[PDB]
Amino acid sequence: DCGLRPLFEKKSLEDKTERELLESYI
Amino acid sequence: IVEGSDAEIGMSPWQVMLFRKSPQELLCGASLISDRWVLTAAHCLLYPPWDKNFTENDLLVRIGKHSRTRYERNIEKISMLEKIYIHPRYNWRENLDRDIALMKLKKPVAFSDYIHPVCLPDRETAASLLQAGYKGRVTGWGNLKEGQPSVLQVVNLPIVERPVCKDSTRIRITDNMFCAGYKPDEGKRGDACEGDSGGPFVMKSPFNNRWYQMGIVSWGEGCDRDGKYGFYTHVFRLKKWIQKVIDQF
Ligand code: NA
Repeated sequence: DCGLRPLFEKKSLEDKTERELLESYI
Repeated sequence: IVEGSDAEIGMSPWQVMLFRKSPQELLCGASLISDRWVLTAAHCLLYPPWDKNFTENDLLVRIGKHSRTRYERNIEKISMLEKIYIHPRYNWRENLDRDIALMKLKKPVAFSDYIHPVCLPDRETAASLLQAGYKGRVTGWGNLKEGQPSVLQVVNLPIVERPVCKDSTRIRITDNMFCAGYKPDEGKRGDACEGDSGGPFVMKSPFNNRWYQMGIVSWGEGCDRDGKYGFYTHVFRLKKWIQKVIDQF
C-alpha cells in the first residue's frame, strides 16, 4: 500500500519535479 | 522551507501538521506512516532548555491539508493524540541526537486521494538511496526565510557527504543524522527552516516507484546559508525503535 500516491503513481501521472529526483539516481 | 515552491494537490499526502490545541498555533511538521501512527521530531514535543514538555492533550494534528487559507470540506481531517513516544536516548542536552518521536492517533484516519502513508525504508533501499548527490524532497509550512506560507512548500535537495556535513558545523554530528542541501559551487539553493521540524525528507524508489521517508527535519544553523546544510534525523538507523513502539503497543 504505502508510498504510492492516489493522484500520481496510482493514476500513472508524474508530479512537476519528481523527474529531477529520478534523474539524480543516474 | 526556503526557496521552495507550492506543492501540487495530493503531491505529499503523508503530510501532517502538528498544532498546539489552545490557542491553535502551528508548531511543527509530521508524517503519516499508517492509519494511526505519525512520525515527528522529538524537540517539537520535548525540549527542557525551553521548558517545553507537551503532553497528548496539549496537541492535535491535521491531515490532508494543502492550504491554510481555507477549510477543505470532507478532505482535511483532525485527530487528537492517544499517546506520544519520544526516543529514550533523544539527546536534547547536546546535539538533538535521535530527534524522533511517534504519536498514536485516538481515531484512525481514513485514507483518501489526499491522505496516504509514506513507506519506511528497508535496508537495501536505505543503502541504495541514501548516498551523496542523490536528491530527496522536503516539505513544510515553516519559515520562508531565516513569514509563513499559505500553501504547503516543497524543495528538492541533494544528500551531502558526511565529512562535508561534519566540517560545516561545530555541533557534534552523529551517525543518527544526515545532512542535505546544495553546495555554494552548485548554484542552486534551498533548505528547511524553523517551523519545518518533524516534516519528512522523502525519496522515490527507482526499483518500485514507492516514496520512502529517509529523514525528519531536525536542526540547522540559520536557513539557506552558504556552506551550511540542514540536518535530518536518519530514519532507517532508528527503525528498530519505531517498529518496537508500533509492534509493542
Ligand atoms: Na546551504
